[PDB]
Amino acid sequence: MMDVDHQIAKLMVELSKSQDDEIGDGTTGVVVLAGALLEEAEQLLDRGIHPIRIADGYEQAARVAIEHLDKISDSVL
Amino acid sequence: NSGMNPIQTMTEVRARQVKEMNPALGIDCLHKGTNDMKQQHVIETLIGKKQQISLATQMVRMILKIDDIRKPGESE
Amino acid sequence: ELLREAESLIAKKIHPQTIIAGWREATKAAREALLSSAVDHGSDEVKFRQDLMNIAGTTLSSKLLTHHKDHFTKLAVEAVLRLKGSGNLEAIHIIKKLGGSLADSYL
Amino acid sequence: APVNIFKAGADEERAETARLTSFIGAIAIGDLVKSTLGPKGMDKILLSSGRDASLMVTNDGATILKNIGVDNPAAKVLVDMSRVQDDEVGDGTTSVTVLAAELLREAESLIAKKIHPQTIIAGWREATKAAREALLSSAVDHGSDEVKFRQDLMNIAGTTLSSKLLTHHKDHFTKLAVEAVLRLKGSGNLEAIHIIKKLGGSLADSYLDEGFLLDKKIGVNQPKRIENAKILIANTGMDTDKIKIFGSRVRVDSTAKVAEIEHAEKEKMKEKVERILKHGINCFINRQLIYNYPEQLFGAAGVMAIEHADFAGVERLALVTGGEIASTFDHPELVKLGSCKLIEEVMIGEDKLIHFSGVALGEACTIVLRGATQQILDEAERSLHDALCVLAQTVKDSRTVYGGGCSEMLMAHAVTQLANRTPGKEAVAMESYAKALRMLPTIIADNAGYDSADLVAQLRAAHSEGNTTAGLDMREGTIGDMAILGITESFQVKRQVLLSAAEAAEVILRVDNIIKAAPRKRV
Amino acid sequence: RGKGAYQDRDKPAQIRFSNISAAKAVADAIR
Amino acid sequence: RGKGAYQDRDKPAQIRFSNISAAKAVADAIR
Amino acid sequence: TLSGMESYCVRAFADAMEVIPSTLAENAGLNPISTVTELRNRHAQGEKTAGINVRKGGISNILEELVVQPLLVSVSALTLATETVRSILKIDDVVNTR
Ligand SMILES: Nc1ncnc2c1ncn2[C@@H]1O[C@H](COP(=O)(O)OP(=O)(O)O)[C@@H](O)[C@H]1O
Ligand SMILES: Nc1ncnc2c1ncn2[C@@H]1O[C@H](COP(=O)(O)OP(=O)(O)O)[C@@H](O)[C@H]1O
Ligand SMILES: [Mg+2]
Ligand SMILES: [Mg+2]
Repeated sequence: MMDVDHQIAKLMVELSKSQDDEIGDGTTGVVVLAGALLEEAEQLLDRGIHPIRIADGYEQAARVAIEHLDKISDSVL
Repeated sequence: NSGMNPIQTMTEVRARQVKEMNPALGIDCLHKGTNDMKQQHVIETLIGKKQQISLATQMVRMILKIDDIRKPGESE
Repeated sequence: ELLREAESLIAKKIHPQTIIAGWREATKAAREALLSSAVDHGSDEVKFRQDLMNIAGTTLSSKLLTHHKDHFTKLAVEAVLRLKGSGNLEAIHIIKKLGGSLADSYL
Repeated sequence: APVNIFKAGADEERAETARLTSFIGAIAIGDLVKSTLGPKGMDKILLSSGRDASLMVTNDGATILKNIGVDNPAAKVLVDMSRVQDDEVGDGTTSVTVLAAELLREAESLIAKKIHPQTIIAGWREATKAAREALLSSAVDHGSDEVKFRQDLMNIAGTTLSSKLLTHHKDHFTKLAVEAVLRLKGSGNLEAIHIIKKLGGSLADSYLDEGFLLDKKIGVNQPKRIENAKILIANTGMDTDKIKIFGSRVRVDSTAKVAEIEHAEKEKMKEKVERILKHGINCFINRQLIYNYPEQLFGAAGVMAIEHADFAGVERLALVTGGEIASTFDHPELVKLGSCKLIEEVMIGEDKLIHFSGVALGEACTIVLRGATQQILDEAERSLHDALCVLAQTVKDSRTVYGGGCSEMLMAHAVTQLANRTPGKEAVAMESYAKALRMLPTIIADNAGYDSADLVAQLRAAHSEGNTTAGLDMREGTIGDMAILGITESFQVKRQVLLSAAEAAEVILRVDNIIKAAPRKRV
Repeated sequence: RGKGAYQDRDKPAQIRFSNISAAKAVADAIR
Repeated sequence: RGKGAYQDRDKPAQIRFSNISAAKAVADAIR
Repeated sequence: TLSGMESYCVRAFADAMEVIPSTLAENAGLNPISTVTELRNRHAQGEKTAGINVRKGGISNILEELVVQPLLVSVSALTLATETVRSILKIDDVVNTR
């Protein structure tokens, strides 16, 4: 329900919509996390690191976060 | 948002997950006594947090792999 | 007046979620004050009709019908008393006609 | 007057928007400089729209209000109130602005209580009289035993500079402010302490000069340093005199007589310099400009010549050397000369300044402020000016009170003790006067980030049973004794905060009609 | 004693005179 | 216990990020 | 060796000192990720006169390349910049003067 005419921030709108369409609980936390990954990449951008090299480093880092999250998980419904 | 300090609270919870095996250790607003999320019954879905890390990484990859903006000026 | 007192808690540096959690316990205690002080009326219907005129006398006192409580209270109590059932609030058709004073109105 | 309005372009309001615009415009002034009060308050940066904006950061409340240009009519009373506070005592301009705004904020709470506004004026006059006796009975005097008075003066400068940009420089700037007024040894003229701002270096590199610094360096072919010299200053014309006869021409018959007149003009200019060197001097300071013909005469005799220092530059040299102005040279036995040791030139920030090292009877100082930017030097000059003006009046009035919230709780206790001995018509207005006095330690406590709801409650419980020296400790965030920590302020500074805010809140509360006229060239 | 003081600093004391002066113009128009 | 809570609902937390972002543009201009 | 909130700011002070070798390595066409990392490895061993060699295109001895900087240049660049940034976090309120 915003009038943001910015094509980068429009992708944050579709990110919160895609979390609502698939799961529907973490639409707020998926925007703070995406803004946190881009804020930490700002200091890495000034050090001469390539932006695709940061993007290739995030895929190898997010793969560890998926496998570690599946350690303790149980329900008896 | 709970009124605490971000350094004084995140350093204590993260240090307790290394000295022992990593528990369900988070925070809360009224804090409910201890910081154990298993005792406070703060339960979230696995596929909810799995898609939070997966979708935010792919959206960052599409806004890091861009080096040109071709927007127009005025409307007419 | 709740938000005017909440504006006074701006300069006191009170967290706004503390005011929400403080008012939820305050509203829960305020429900018990009205529930324990409520006066019921079952049988002995000669005191319930006197109680109904006190309800219409309090509502019409804050309106334009100030010095008409000797007439408009009987026009409001006996209108619902002639329903003898559900409060449909459409069988009481109010017809407004010019001419005459408010004391000339009748049921 | 709104109904059937008989005005051209002027508007007005009576008792509905009159007190509404007066309470909005005065609280927003006090809430503006609310964040600059206390030893942990932040500062403001003032900027214009353009056309030589000349940004000037200030923490003092008088310099903020004198440059904003408020359009509200009732807000200009609080702007003019802080201007007098800077001109009289030089401190408490921020404290008198928040206190005058908290009185009208408590008076806005008496709008819905249907209290008559003349009852609040009569209730605050009795509250101000009870608050004068609280500061007068708690004032600490200092007569003899001067080793305790010099320690008391460092607590005054340490309290004033703690609320400014000089936070972690109290080990140096307190000695630069106490010893500057201590070298005056007389009246607080507040102009013998010439502050020179030079870029380059940190604030710790600043110092108090033992002598005196000047500009307009010594001639062309004149000596730069003379040991054990006799300084004679002047305020007379050297060349192109045109001496005091308007309507006098040189009407001659031939051009050979013009060469005799212009040689006679240079002989009288030479004879004037010959009357100066009969005193036996080595340095010469003229307020006016010195041209080339007397400059060659001082250079041939080995005499310095400082030309066109300042109009107030010869006044500071007369107080630092012990001489006189001496604008007429016809009696060498009635002209007192100055005294010095070294007139060497020093270089501060790639600029050669004339250093009058080793002067006798030096009742003048020179503070060499060095900062990182020009914005720091403009702030440190006003921060030192807010510290030297209090010490110039502390030596005239040695009465001091315990600051840091301790003086405000003593004033609020005397009002609350007499609010219970009054009938209920004026007792509600006296309780609002005591609540506004407790807001001044509440703004200081909340600016640091402490629990202001509990620290002022601990101050009110302490002052209710003894503890006349208990105040707010901003170092650790607790309640401590103000006589031990050494946080004191002057009596005349704290009296002018109480008295001027009570008089300014009396004017705005008595306004029931704001009739503004039609402005010019505003369409 | 004065037995109280009721300060009334509000709007409608002036609007009440506006309804009076407007109704006087109607009665003087058809006078 | 939490031992207090300091609610800071005021302006200059956002203006402090404006002075940082303006000074970063000057350092990247003459980098 | 410090603790509390002071230990997180000296690390922020030390990480801001690595910008000038990151600036010098990026302007020289070298990789600034591995240049500043190799410079911290040489100074940890004891090489106090190590730096960026723009002639060889790497890390070598500075005094061999005759690159001499005075002490007053680098001390006043650290003293005046720290005193400036200690005031910008203290001076923060936008007041537009009319
Ligand atoms: N009792 C609690 N204690 C601690 N944290 C909680 C508690 N309840 C909720 N939270 C946190 O609040 C967050 C709320 O996220 P939310 O905004 O609902 O995400 P989304 O926008 O995707 O629905 C969750 O990530 C959760 O970790
Ligand atoms: N060391 C300290 N301990 C406690 N309070 C202090 C200390 N230093 C200054 N203060 C308080 O900070 C306030 C600063 O007021 P200030 O803005 O200087 O007023 P003004 O603008 O009129 O000079 C003073 O009222 C004083 O009580
Ligand atoms: Mg009603
Ligand atoms: Mg002060």
